[PDB]
Amino acid sequence: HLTPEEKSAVTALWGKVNVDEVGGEALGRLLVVYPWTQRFFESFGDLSTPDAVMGNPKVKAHGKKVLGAFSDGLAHLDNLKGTFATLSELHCDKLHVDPENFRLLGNVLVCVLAHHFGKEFTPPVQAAYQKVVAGVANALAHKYH
Amino acid sequence: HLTPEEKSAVTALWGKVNVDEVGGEALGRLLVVYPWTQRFFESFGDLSTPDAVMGNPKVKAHGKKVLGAFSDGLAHLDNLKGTFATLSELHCDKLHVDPENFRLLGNVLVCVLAHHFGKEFTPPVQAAYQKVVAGVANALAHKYH
Amino acid sequence: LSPADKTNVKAAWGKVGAHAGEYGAEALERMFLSFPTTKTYFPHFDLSHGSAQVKGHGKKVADALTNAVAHVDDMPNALSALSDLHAHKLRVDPVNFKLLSHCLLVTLAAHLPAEFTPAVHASLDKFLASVSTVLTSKY
Amino acid sequence: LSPADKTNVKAAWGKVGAHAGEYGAEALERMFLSFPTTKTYFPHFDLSHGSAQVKGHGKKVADALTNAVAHVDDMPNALSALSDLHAHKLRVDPVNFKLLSHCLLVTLAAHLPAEFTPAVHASLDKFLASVSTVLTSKY
Ligand code: HEM
Ligand code: HEM
Ligand code: HEM
Ligand code: HEM
Repeated sequence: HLTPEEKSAVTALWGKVNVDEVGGEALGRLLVVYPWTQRFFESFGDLSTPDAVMGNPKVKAHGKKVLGAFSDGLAHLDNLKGTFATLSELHCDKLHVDPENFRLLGNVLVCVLAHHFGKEFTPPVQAAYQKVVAGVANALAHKYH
Repeated sequence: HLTPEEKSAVTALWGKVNVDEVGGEALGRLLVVYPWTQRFFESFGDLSTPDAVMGNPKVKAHGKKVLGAFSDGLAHLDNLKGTFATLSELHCDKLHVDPENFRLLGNVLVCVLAHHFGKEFTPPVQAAYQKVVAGVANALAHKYH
Repeated sequence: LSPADKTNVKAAWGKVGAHAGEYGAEALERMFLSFPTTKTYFPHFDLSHGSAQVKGHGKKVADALTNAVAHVDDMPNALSALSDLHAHKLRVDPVNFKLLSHCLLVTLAAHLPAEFTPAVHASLDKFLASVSTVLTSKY
Repeated sequence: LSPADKTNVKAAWGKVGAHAGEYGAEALERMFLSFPTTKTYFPHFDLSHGSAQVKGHGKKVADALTNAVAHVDDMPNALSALSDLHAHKLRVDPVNFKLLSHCLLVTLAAHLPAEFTPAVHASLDKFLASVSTVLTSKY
């Protein structure tokens, strides 16, 4: 549930997001800031230090696919539960990820958008994006309810 | 989300619940164990010590209303989002109760059932009751999502 | 922990006594049935009811909680090896310490009806919250 | 905190300096707009944009954190009075400290992009976690 002037500031800012780098940036920071999430990603290789994680080609690659799911959710903010049905099944039944972790990735994304966009990432813009990342987090966690 | 032997075990035990005293013991325990919750019940009067909380007649009276809401949930397990739509609006838009506290009252209710039934409150029975309380907490949290 | 909470924890745990290992096994069984995501941490265990391994691991969890009661004042240094195992080596998600703490509280409620007052309930929650804080302190 | 952590926090908060109170005020504003449940703790406040009350409180929070960095090794005795205020008298829900810690990170990131490395991000998150634990210690 976004207002017309919220949805227009969310869609406006996203168009300027370097879709290649931000995704890997968001996934790399989660693994470094909350180190328990590394056990889900053992096959990605060396996550021993912050320089090993950020410069890890499989992390950088996997980041594009996460951001690419965030890009599809915006397009369909009126049917997130649907958009994210297949990913809900994957994360909850196959992988067994605690839904507290979905919220942490959403929050780490917000800190990264802030890092790149600076003073253009205004308190009212952030309140609009905090609505999006919660709505994503809930949609992903549906198979647990 | 409850197998046939689950739903029968949940129902069988519920029928033996003292409806006058379990809901007040659960609301009383939420307020003693998690004291920040006491600021939402300021007008219930004296909550200064554990013995004030348990004997406070407004707490006992309101405890019966909470337990009634849960019985109503057990009757409609397939449509909890529809049964608690009005209560979700109260707690989320008017009272501004964080959805984490809904999980804490559900878990405190499970503690109280184990206190009263001892050996009968078996691990498989506990596991059926956890799904229910998770069911109820996610339904009361719907007006946030 | 406040002097009243130390007295309440010692009272309750005194009455558990020689059954601590049994109650530790019941708490692990309750967690695996109620929160089946926690099973991903024990792929090398038989997790069926009455499993020798779960009884075995019940005694290890209980002996560690008894130690923590005898050293309530110096918990960080009593459990420091267990903090390394659970954070560094095992990489246990912090949310899982809250699920086992709840399952212990349900086990004590079911076995100690006379001892499980509101006051004692509150003090045992603070105590298990303190034990979880140390066990996740390398994060 | 670890030796590496202490270094990254002191270095980041050194380069905040005079802007400390301005940054605190922004974090409170980000909190009130993003998480509207937190507005109920301040009924006696003007919570509109560019508010004089929020600017003055901004500086109180900032000054409290500067002391915490300056007493990083004795944090429970550099914040003892504020746990009494937050836990006993105001009954602040523990989720709320995590929401302020997050808005404080979105501010430090928007303003110091060069200093907001992933290792410094990790160090500040552990620091604000430590501050949050001390302020909730009377629960
Ligand atoms: C909150 C938003 C999140 C989104 C949008 C997201 C999205 C995705 C997507 C698109 C895939 C690839 C599916 C495929 O093409 O087959 C995936 C896989 C995966 N995700 Fe997530 N995810 C999220 C959160 C998380 C979190 C919090 C974790 C772990 C802590 C996680 C762990 C994984 C793992 C382990 C895989 C499988 C990768 C592989 O081994 O190939 N995800 N995710
Ligand atoms: C599963 C969890 C819960 C259920 C089923 C529940 C149910 C109810 C019900 C049926 C009412 C009465 C509605 C009415 O009279 O109009 C009520 C009122 C209320 N609830 Fe809850 N509740 C829950 C959790 C919580 C929690 C965690 C809090 C606070 C921490 C809370 C705070 C209140 C307050 C303040 C009222 C209004 C009391 C008054 O009349 O002044 N509730 N709840
Ligand atoms: C109060 C909470 C807890 C206590 C006191 C505790 C205590 C212990 C102890 C004493 C050991 C044995 C150490 C050894 O072999 O020398 C252990 C091992 C272990 N714990 Fe915990 N633990 C707790 C919570 C958890 C939680 C929440 C999980 C996972 C959800 C967990 C997973 C494990 C695992 C996987 C092992 C290793 C098992 C093996 O390989 O044999 N623990 N714990
Ligand atoms: C890192 C976290 C926090 C710090 C360092 C902090 C610090 C402070 C300080 C220094 C004061 C003023 C004490 C004085 O009078 O000298 C204060 C007051 C207050 N804080 Fe916090 N605080 C924090 C988090 C929170 C949060 C999350 C809330 C609520 C959501 C909160 C609510 C309040 C309230 C209501 C007051 C009293 C305002 C008044 O009536 O004068 N605090 N805080």
